[PDB]
Amino acid sequence: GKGQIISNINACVAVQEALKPTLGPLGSDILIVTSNQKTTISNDGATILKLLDVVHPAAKTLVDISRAQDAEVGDGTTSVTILAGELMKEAKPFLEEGISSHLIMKGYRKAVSLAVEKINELAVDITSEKSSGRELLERCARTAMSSKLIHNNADFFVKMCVDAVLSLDRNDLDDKLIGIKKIPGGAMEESLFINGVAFKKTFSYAGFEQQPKKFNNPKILSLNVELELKAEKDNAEVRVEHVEDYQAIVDAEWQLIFEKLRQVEETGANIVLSKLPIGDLATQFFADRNIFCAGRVSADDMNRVIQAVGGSIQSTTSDIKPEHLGTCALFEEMQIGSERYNLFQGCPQAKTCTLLLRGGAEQVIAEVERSLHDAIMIVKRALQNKLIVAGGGATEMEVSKCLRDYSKTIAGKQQMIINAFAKALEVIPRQLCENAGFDAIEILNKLRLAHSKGEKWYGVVFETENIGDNFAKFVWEPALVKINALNSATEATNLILSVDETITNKG
Amino acid sequence: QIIKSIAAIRELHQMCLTSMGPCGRNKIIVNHLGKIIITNDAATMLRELDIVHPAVKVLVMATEQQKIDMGDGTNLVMILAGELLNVSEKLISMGLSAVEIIQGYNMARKFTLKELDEMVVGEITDKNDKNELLKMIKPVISSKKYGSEDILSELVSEAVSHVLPVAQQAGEIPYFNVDSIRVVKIMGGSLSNSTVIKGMVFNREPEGHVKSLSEDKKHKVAVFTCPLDIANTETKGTVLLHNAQEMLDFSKGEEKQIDAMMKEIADMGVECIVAGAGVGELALHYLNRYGILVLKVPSKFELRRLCRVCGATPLPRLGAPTPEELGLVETVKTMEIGGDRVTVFKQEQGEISRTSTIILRGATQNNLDDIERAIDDGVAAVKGLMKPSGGKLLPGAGATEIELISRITKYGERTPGLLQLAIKQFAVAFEVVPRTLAETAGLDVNEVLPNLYAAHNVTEPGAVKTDHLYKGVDIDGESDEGVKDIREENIYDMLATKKFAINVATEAATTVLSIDQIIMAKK
Amino acid sequence: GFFYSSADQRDKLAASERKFVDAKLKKIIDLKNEVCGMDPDKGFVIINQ
Repeated sequence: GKGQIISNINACVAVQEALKPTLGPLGSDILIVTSNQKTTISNDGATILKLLDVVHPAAKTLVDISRAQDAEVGDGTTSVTILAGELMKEAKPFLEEGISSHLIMKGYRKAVSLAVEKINELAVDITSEKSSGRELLERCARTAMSSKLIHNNADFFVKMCVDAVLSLDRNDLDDKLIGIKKIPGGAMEESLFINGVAFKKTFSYAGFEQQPKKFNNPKILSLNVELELKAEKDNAEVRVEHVEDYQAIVDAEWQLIFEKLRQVEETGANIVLSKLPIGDLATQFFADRNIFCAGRVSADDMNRVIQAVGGSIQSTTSDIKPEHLGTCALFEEMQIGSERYNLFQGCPQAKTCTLLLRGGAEQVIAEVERSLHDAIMIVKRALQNKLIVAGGGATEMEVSKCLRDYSKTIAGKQQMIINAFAKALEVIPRQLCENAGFDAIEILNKLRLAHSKGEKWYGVVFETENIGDNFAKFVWEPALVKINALNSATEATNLILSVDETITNKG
Repeated sequence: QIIKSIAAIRELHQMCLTSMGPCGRNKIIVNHLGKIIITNDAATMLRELDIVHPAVKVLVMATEQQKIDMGDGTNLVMILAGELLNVSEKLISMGLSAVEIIQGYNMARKFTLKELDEMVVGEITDKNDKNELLKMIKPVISSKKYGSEDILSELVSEAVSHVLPVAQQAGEIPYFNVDSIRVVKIMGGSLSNSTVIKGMVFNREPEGHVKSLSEDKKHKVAVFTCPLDIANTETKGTVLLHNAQEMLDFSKGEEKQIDAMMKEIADMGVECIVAGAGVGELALHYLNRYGILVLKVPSKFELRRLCRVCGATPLPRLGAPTPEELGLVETVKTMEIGGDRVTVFKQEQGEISRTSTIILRGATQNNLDDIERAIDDGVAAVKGLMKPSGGKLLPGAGATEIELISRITKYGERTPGLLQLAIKQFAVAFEVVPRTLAETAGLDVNEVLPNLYAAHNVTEPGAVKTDHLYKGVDIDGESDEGVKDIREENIYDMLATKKFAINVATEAATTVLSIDQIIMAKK
Repeated sequence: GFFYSSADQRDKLAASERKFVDAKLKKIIDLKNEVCGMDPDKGFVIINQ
């Protein structure tokens, strides 16, 4: 009956309430404690909903639709749930009045169909008009970096961010291809950009002062087995009773390891990397041959080495082929932060890069690293899609405006339903002002003043509270996000309103 | 006690009232494995739900008759049988025994089934044309995922035409098969990217360096049931470990024996080896040099239907490539379906096969489950297209249920005796079908009902009926006011579905009304 | 036991034991053609529990 429908309304509001403070770059962050007892803090709606694992069917629908928003698009996972859940509150008083939810869901199909048509009209394709090649991507990075602690140092940060995208093919871009390694301690403005891949360098064992940071053309080869002979698991027991035989029964094992020398020595690989920690056995002979070795390397950073110089992983040292080797242009190692950092530079075949970040504390860089990810998506989608729309409240207000005029010509219950859907579009700009500190009541009244003057581009300024146009604020958003957000929010809402009774079997 | 059995079903009666129809509602049922499963078909939901009430099981067993023997009417039998219990409360309150109630339905059943022969105007010629099959398949695919019935109609109509072989003037040998059509689903893509392919699409990885074979026709395919391993002896032949000297013969022995078995197979021209069980590591290295595609089928249910497509036969032994057990396929390629590279299995002209696969694409995982199950229910109605009244049809969507009311009330005063009370209540029980269609569509109950009576009841000075008897229950939500001809959208209920559902609905309510006492134990 | 070096040699030893069944099938098929073999409206059915 209608009792379970009302219970599904509050279930969507409870999930929406957690994602309200996380909307926007200046929004608040949520703290969720996983069963693994690991602290996870993120403002992105995808990761938030994936860690909740809610048993409620309607609340899980908002979680499942967030994965579809992150798959086909990857941006707007927080706003798609807030918009989908807002329809549950607007349709709550309509159920008590006798209006069925089926006519409410029917009005959304006609409202979204007319809204998508208005998105293409607001999207203007511009590339070389009033813009250059270098200054195009630089002005987009300063938008997401505004109202942040890095705003003073953002001059040096944009130059390193643009070079990360240009270092890869503009046809295929991925945010996972750009790596970031946090460096505790040091000045923020002293960070540099690296063309190759780097790792954390957790190797604490001795044999330092050699393998200098200056290399010419080192050869890279992947390693599988362990170089050390120490057996961690198995063992053996053999004992003799002869007194004079105690001499040589302590002696010879490592001579068997010499069998793997000539195979590796004739290869000439100057870089030794593996997914297992390198032992304490030989740190020297490699340095005599100008061969470098680094142990305790994570498995995630080993896959980037294969895509860099074109290496390969072989189990033994016998069948290793000579053409699997690769070399970089230059090597660099920095001791800043009381820790050595190994990084490769000048790899022409590298499909990945690494950007180092420095700061006062580790928690300070965590806010800088995540604030950069929002700027990378704006720079990445600029070259991929040439159709962009004005964001920051601009597009969200006009989509709700056109539905008010078109509803006047429509007769029946669909008039108040489209007007309710248009009113439901005001939750997106609301939380953006409340999370940024601005009063949502005063802006909502003042923004609708110039919004009726015939200009559809008026947005909301995120720096200083005021009404105006985001065109001067350099706030750009792609058209694929606004189109897929209305379809994903409506489809997820139609499935919840179409289920009157919830049945859960235990077993 | 007879009221408690009806009240327990009445609480579950409203669940099935929202099933039938495109504007209805669906129920979310959490499976015992921790997976949310939702579907429109009630026969599937009743199997997942655990109900110890035997009175409910009477309607569940009657629902399986609509799911198995027919491809449509699972939601209709639950509405008709549930309404017969509510209208029977008026006769029980007056003091009428259950004998005249059951006898009244039996007398009204023969009167209804006799009039169904006159309800058929047009007859399907069974042309099996792509455009002609869209008339019967559309109403079966409908009432699920409303709005997608236009695109999904071409997928089923084209797949059924591929299953039916070309023949004329022969109705003795059956043609269509239900299990020969398997539907696949992959996350990603859109609905417009779907197509119709003849074969069984394999979503498994190629497992080897050979992605696809050449374009030459009649590729030799070998299906091996025994897994790939070193050749052993059928009698005893147990390999054990004793001394380290035999360890070298175990590794080096498997290299020479497996390479010798694969050489004799490649010499005969076999480009494909199908292994139903696991494949060893050493076997994948030899198949790369001989140019043999690696294909694994872990499901033993697909091996029986594969013999009727390519023509290959499973071999319980290994190393004996008998040419009589080898099949032939024209085209084997590798295409990207849903974003991943998969090996496609299809053909062109020769070796006509009855196995077809409808490829589906979409972002939502739950929406792909209903569309996949709707195709199985859509192709199941093809079996009902045979000689036993497969061409006869009747207008649906509330057109027939209202028209039959005028014929039942005419026979009420004609038949003397106590049966007059059961005949009048027999026609009233059919008013629940058009009422649920108006409630789920948002229309008022006081609107659609009086408009249907005035449309089918007119004063015509003549014997031959005029105007239109095809007026159904309109969803409205568009145009201006009133209803429209249901024949314009080519939506109708097949007579084999409606006529067979009447006999099931009467027997379902007869058992409940005939049981005046129940005895169970606490569980 | 079955001793074979190659898979082709296994069919020679396996068919040796199958000749016992094929020898009895030759006498069964001869009974059909012996009595009303070519006569119409005739049949031969094997129960074989």
